[PDB]
Amino acid sequence: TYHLDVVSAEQQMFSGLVEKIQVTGSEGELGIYPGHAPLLTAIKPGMIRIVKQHGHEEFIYLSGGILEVQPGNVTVLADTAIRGQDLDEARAMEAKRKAEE
Amino acid sequence: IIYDDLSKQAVAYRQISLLLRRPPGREAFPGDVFYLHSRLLERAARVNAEYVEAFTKGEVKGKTGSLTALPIIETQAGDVSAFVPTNVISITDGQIFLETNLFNAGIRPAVNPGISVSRVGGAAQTKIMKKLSGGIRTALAQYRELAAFSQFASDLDDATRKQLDHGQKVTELLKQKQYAPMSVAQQSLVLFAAERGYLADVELSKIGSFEAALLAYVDRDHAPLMQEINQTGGYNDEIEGKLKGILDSFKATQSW
Amino acid sequence: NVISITDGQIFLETNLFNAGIRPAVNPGISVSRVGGAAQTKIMKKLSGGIRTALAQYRELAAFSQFASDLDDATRKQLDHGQKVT
Amino acid sequence: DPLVVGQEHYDTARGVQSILQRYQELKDIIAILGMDELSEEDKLVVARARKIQRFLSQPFFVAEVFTGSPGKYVSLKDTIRGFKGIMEGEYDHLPEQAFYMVGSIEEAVEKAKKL
Amino acid sequence: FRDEGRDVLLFVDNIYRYTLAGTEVSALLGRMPSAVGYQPTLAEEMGVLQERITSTKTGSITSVQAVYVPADDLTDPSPATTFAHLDATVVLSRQIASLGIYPAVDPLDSTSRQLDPLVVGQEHYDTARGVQSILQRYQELKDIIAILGMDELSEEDKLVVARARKIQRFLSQPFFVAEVFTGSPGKYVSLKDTIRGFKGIMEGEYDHLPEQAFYMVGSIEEAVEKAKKL
Amino acid sequence: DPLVVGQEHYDTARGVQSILQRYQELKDIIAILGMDELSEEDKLVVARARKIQRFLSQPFFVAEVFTGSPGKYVSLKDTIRGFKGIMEGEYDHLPEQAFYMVGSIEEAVEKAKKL
Amino acid sequence: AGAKDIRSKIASVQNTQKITKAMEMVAASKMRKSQDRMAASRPYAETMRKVIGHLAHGNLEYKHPYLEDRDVKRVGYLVVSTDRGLAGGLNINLFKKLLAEMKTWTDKGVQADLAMIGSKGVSFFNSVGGNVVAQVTGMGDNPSLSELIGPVKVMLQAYDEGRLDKLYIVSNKFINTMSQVPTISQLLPLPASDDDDLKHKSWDYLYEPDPKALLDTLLRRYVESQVYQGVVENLASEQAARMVAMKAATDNGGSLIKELQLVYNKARQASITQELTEIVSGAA
Repeated sequence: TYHLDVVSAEQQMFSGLVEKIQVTGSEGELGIYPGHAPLLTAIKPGMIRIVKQHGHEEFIYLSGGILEVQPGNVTVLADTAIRGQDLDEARAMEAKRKAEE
Repeated sequence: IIYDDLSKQAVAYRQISLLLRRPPGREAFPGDVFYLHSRLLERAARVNAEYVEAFTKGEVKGKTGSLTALPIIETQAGDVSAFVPTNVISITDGQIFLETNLFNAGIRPAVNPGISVSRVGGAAQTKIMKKLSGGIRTALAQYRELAAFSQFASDLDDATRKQLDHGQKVTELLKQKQYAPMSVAQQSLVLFAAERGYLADVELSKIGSFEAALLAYVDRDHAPLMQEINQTGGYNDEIEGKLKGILDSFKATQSW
Repeated sequence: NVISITDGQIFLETNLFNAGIRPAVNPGISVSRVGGAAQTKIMKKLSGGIRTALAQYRELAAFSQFASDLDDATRKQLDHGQKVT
Repeated sequence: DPLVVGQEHYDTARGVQSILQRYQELKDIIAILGMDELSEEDKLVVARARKIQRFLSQPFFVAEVFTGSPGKYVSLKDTIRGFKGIMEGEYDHLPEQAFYMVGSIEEAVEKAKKL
Repeated sequence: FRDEGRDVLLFVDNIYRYTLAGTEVSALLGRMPSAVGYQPTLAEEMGVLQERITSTKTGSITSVQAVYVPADDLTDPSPATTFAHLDATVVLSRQIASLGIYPAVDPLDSTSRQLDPLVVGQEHYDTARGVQSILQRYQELKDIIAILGMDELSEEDKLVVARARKIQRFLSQPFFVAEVFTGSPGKYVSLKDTIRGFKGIMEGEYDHLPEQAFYMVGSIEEAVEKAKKL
Repeated sequence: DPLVVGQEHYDTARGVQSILQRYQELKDIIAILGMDELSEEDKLVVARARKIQRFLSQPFFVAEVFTGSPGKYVSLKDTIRGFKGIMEGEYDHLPEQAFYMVGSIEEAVEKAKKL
Repeated sequence: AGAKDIRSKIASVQNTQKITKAMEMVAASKMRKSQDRMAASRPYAETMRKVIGHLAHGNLEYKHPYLEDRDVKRVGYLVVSTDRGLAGGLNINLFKKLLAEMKTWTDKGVQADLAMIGSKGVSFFNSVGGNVVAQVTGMGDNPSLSELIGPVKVMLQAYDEGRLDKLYIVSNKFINTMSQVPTISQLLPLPASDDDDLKHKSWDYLYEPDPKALLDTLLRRYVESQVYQGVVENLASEQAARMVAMKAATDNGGSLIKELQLVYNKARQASITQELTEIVSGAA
């Protein structure tokens, strides 16, 4: 079984040893089985499926982020809110407009 | 015996002393004003049975007689350093100290704990009141410490939030109407409710309703126990069990 | 005694006199019993507002300075009171 | 005395007095804390207290000489309604000066309607 | 009793009442008042009382006098005159009593002008100074614990706190008069035993036995023998 | 008076008094809370008031028996120049100690060169 | 002056002292909670940095505007400040250090640039006239990363447009419970952190969709993460500074009580003496 950590900048969402998971990668859904090959990709917003070791299946919503894999250890670096260039631009303009004031 | 204003007796004695050309003293009072109030109040006491038998030439034998006194004094701006107030505080066995800011806050009667105390203490009380009142003093003292944390928020602590909640609810518990005295059973029942956690869930506005409703309930349904407590003032596990049953029944059944 | 006898009081303060406010009359504690009944009418109109404005300005100045704070109408009132002072 | 004046009058007056004492207690440490470090429970209480204090102020028929404004007359039932109105209705919709020297409750809300 | 050759104790139940009785009598006779309304003879009357209480070549009178300070003001002429005559000063604390510690003497506010090496010796002086320093440092550390918990303390700080707790426990004593309540037999502790006990506790001996072995026991030997089955 | 001593002699003295008087009113908040809670120009008032307080000091020819320092005589056309410059901040860059027991502004800047 | 009003002052100052003691206790507890929130912010940033080191110092070391070093023509600072007073000199010390370095670059002809977290810095650099292009305020004791996105996105846009050549974060450091220090650190271009390993041969990532796209998103996330870490540390530093300030205030209040009481007692004694002199000298 492999050690998985799902983390965010503010808090660590989940961790532990896990048998497999299914995650919505940038190109499509992907299942990370034990001892999987190295990987790096962006992941889409939605539910992702965990099955913890001893078979305890679970759903975690993520607002997006990055997924990485290597033989002993795997982690997901999740975003807190939906990230999009338009939303980021709205936030940036809100900062500028406040700066004029 | 209640002397309505010993201050005014000091004033009248001051006047009559000045008109009689007697030498003036501190704040114009004659030198022996302390002796005035001293020999007056010290008459109040409790005398043993041998004194009574000797005085009455044997017509009464077993009893002990007494005279208890409640003198009243008026302070100016809460100054206790004035001559007459500090004289009589040197004379008496304690003081009930009434504060105008408490009265304005709606705390009525405005008894101010920690600065108002009776030295006789426990010895005066009935067993049940002596047992139950010990917690109230410490709870109110803890309330005074944690009063500073009240207005500024208490969201940053927990056990203290529970101590504060209990202290505030007992502070809300002690107010009373002007002409409604309580028997010892009524007092002890309400105090038992407050101390043993049975008020913990009640919100402050409805604590008053809680007290009114509980007294009505026990006078309707559990009078024999009230009679026995009013007669003996005793306390027992049998009595604590009866009180627990009564409060359980009230919390289960009635609306307050 | 003389405060009890008279029709009014003009209070002159050394803390005002030392801060450059000469003549150092304290508006908050100085009073006139006759009232505007002893004024010409133009002066009556204008002066009415001044007295209240000065007292309120002093109170606001203390409050808002140690608070180190701002609100819009209070700001406007405060810098009108400073200017009339 | 609640027997003499009645419950409405008594509990209204006593509520006003309680509010003002709490205000006096907060007032000193407001100087040190501003309203920045005061809590929300304090902020509602101070709003109510400040506006209640202004609602006490009344222009007198005698004092029109000093003030220019006409003297005002307010009935007991009316002012009990008004102080209960800020006690329970809590009409913080209105500026603080709308409570000042207006007299009646209706004239208070009408002054707020004008400004 | 002094002239018979004994050493005697005289207890005065309140010296302030003696001062006030003198004031009242002086006022009744019509003499002009002084200071804060006291009699003109205040210091003389106090000196007449206090100078008789001394150690002579046949015997001595020691005196223990209850003092009330008006308005909590130590500048008032009655305290100011009385303090000219006192040698030692014992302060009783409500807070110490609440801890269960009896007698409720406060070790940091009670003082005596006999604590000098020149009259009491260097061992006793350094021991008393030591326990005072430990208890004061403990009070400051207890404030630090109140605001930030025990995690802030270093090993040296924890040693200081532990020895301070052992010292505070060791200040309690069972009286021959208190047997009615405790049921423990009363104990009279000689000065040498007290000096040895606080010397040992200060310098790290007896760190290996718990603080409750020191409480209400008596001598330090009795503390260790209490510990063995505690 | 402006007529007796001239407008400079009067304006400098009143500026000195105004600055010092403001220093007094800031002392209670400085006492309770310290200087870091002052406004950013109240800090400047405090700095200039402290410099002024120190420059009022002067070595006397009759105090050599105590201080050991040489004495100083300061004419009018020099002291009002110094205080006017301090008030206007043109000498604000020197440290406080530079103004203690110096005769004229020259001796203060010189003493600041000696730290 | 007058003993009745002096006693009123004594009561007022005593009440003030009690409340400042309470504030000290609260500040300590809040410091604890914010330094727990500080540790949780580490793992995200540090694992992100290991990935970035794997890519950036690996053989596939692309030349990215965020990763490369160029001559300074403009420079920018992201600056963190409190929303609340009573913190002592924390803000002012940080702003002084910032003013020193901002002067040093602008003497080289370099235009300065500012983005402000917290309203105290906004007011201070509006009074100074500093060049502020983005700000966010009112986060209080509950900061969130999503709020920081605005100002950092503005500064980042100016950076990859080539307008800004270097970009710092200005923040205090929570070195200890008892001590903190103001700092200025460069977050862009990416500093040459050691970050050396060769185990990447064994596990090399399969880059979906592209390596460089993933690298860009990683760098943007890293800058966002570092800004959030600085903000949380400055919040913990605020709590500790307010704690020590309230300790000092409580002690000074007690030390003022002990002087007002001497004034009061001397006035009490003098008033009694004078009144009784008038009475006795009044008779006959």
